[PDB]
Amino acid sequence: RQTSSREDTCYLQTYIHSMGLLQKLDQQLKLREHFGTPLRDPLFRLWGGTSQEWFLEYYRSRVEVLMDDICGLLTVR
Amino acid sequence: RQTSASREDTCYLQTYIHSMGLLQKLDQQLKLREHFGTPLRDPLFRLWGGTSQEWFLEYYRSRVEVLMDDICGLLTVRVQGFEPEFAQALNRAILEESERFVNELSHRMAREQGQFAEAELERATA
Amino acid sequence: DLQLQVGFAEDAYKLALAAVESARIEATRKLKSLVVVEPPVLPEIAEYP
Amino acid sequence: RLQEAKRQLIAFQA
Repeated sequence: RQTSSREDTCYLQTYIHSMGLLQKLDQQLKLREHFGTPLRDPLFRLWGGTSQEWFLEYYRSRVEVLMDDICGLLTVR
Repeated sequence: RQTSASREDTCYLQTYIHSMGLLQKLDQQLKLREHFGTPLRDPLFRLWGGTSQEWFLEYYRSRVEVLMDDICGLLTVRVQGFEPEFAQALNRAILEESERFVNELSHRMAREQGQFAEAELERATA
Repeated sequence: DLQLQVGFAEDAYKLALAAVESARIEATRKLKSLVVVEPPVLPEIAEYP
Repeated sequence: RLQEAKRQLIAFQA
């Protein structure tokens, strides 16, 4: 919202799934270390020493952004 | 309605009523779990003890129904319960919390403007 | 003529300082805010798989 | 510009 509409939501939707945000998120919370913790399952774990493109795809697979057209509301899961 | 076109806040309320943020306050204020676990006679429509928070949210969303009228722009809320007084109290609490949240949404945007104006006044005074 | 010229210079200077001050104060204000209808929740059980 | 105009005015005062 503007403090004194449908464009900023688009900017946010594009920005959340971007590499520029992902590098900040990794530098802040170390997503690479956390997403490689479960060694039991190989399908849904982030293997060590993977490509940055694969890391971005994994991050886009995890974080989910949904938008209610009628409402203009963005839900992040 | 705005105290001196308004679909945005009714949509905000439609999303807010079925949220865990409101449910936490409602359970802390009215003890929804204790009331909904009382009817031991039937197991199909009672809140079993020890259930997950997600199942509690699903049960609460099942009990409280929110309907929209776009052609007339009106939101109708039907709240279920096992006592009539409890249902009326839950509806009243829902309405009160909804109004408080609607006001707080604009107050949050106003507070940062107030802080910014205070900083500008301080530098001008200096 | 010189009085008019120095008056023009003073007017240009004051309008320029007003413009730079306005741009400076605009450049730091919190123009846009992100309102949160529902803040992030802390899950108790696992939704997946 | 203001500095130059003031310099001209103070030079032409005499």
